[PDB]
Amino acid sequence: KVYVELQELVMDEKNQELRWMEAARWVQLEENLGENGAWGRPHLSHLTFWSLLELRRVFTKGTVLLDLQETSLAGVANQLLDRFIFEDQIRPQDREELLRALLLKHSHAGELEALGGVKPAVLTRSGDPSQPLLPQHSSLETQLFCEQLEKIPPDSEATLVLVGRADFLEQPVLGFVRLQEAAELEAVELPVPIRFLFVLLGPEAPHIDYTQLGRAAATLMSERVFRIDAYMAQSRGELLHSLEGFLDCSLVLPPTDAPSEQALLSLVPVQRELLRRRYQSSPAKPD
Amino acid sequence: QMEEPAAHDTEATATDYHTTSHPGTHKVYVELQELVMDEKNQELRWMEAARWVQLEENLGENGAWGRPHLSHLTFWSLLELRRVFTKGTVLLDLQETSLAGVANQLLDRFIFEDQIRPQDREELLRALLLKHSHAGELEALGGVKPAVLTRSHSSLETQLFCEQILEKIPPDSEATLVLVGRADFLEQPVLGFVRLQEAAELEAVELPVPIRFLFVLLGPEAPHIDYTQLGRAAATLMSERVFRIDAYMAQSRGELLHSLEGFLDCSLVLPPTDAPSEQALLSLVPVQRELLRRRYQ
Repeated sequence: KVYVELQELVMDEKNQELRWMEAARWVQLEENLGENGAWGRPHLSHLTFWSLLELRRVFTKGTVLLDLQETSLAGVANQLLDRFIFEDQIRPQDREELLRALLLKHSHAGELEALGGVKPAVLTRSGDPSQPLLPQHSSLETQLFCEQLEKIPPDSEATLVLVGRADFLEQPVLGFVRLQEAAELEAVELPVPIRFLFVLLGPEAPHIDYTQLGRAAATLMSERVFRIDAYMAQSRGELLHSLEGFLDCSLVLPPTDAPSEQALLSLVPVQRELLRRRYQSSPAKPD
Repeated sequence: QMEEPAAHDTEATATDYHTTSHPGTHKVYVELQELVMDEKNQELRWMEAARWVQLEENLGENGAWGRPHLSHLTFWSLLELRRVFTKGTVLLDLQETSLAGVANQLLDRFIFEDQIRPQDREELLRALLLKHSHAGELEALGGVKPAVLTRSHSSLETQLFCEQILEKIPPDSEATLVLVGRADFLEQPVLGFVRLQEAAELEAVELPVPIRFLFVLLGPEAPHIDYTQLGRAAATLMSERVFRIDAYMAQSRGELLHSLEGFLDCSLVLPPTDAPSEQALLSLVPVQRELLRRRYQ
């Protein structure tokens, strides 16, 4: 089991300065950070349909930097932006703004009360942050679990997931990085080296909630089959195949007007069969 | 004649056909039928595969219905259902009383919308007007195997629920028929959605309740397209109250697409998790309750 941290590009209220603030963390269970400043109860990760659809869409044409010889957030950011421009994911005029955004201060829960709280933020063409234009949706996880680290193994490696909204982008863009040597970065406070980096940038678009996109990416990284495939991935095709299997073994629950546990517990064999299908291909065995 | 006009995408007089009758509230019975071949005669026929009353029952390969279960969907089923519904062909308030009339009007609209070629129409009409057999006749037919329509592994639900009606159906209930088949001569998958002007007892397809809606899902073998799962997704869509209300009140394809997108907004995905099954399922109860808090208000 590994540690996955999700940070969202947000702006504070006391200075109106945009920075990175952690929104959720995974050590095989998901925890979320509330507006009060404390972590909610741990819970199993549940994903929206649109988050997984968009994650697949941005992954299929995603920019992958496997076995990258970088040991700094600045170096990873520079290499990722160069490969973004190389693959026509972004434009060369966007590089300066995206580099300024990626290297911003990464804040954590211990300084949320030191600030005046954080607000959703969109990175604008200039050096100033704007406010989102689309209607806001308060996170389901924060409403359900928040309104109320010793399990990290000593020989584990971390994953950092960065989600940000920048209106000066034609399309959402996914950047996946696997470092050659797991290194500790200034972004992550916990003394665990980072092996993987997820970077999700894009403009405001319908059916795309970047917090849920980062939740889907972090849940994918927290899955053992995909993580083992990600360590062994030599190309974007293998990661895509692992994502396809992850979606193959997913279970979609439609809305209903009369939910009951007796009907829901009838899906126990389906969940068991999907888990068995997921683990039949991996070297690992279900825990 | 010499002229071969192209379809004109115009809805300038669409509101001239929007009825002023407020639709009534009906509970739904959904039946999924699949295009199959029987070993006794090698005859193509439509066979009942699953039905929806309150839960889902699937028909096993013994002619007996399986355990009732909650309707789970695959991710690919909903993705491809949205894809084919975006380009879907709709016939809303269709004044037909036979399956032949519905099929002919649907194929005419298919050709008008360039969904199928004019050389596909006769074979599709033959397929849609085949015999619709039901579970009682399965023993007399000596089994049934899936078939693919030509121009000339077992399913998860059966594996997990089938290996081992009129009392339940509410009185003022109308039927939804979902027809699913594979046609190797089609270029792309096509969706047909039909809401009849009034419910009808089609002599071609006898059902416990009159048919109001028809789902037609045909297409070739394409990746990530399981037509049985696509039919199950359409049936679960019709079984849900909000989409059913919108489908009764829909006047264009856009309203149906908006309802389907809201349905997907309120859909929750459980990833493959290593947790025990009962805890993994029961973790979905408060999340789904908070997600559906405003949908049914």
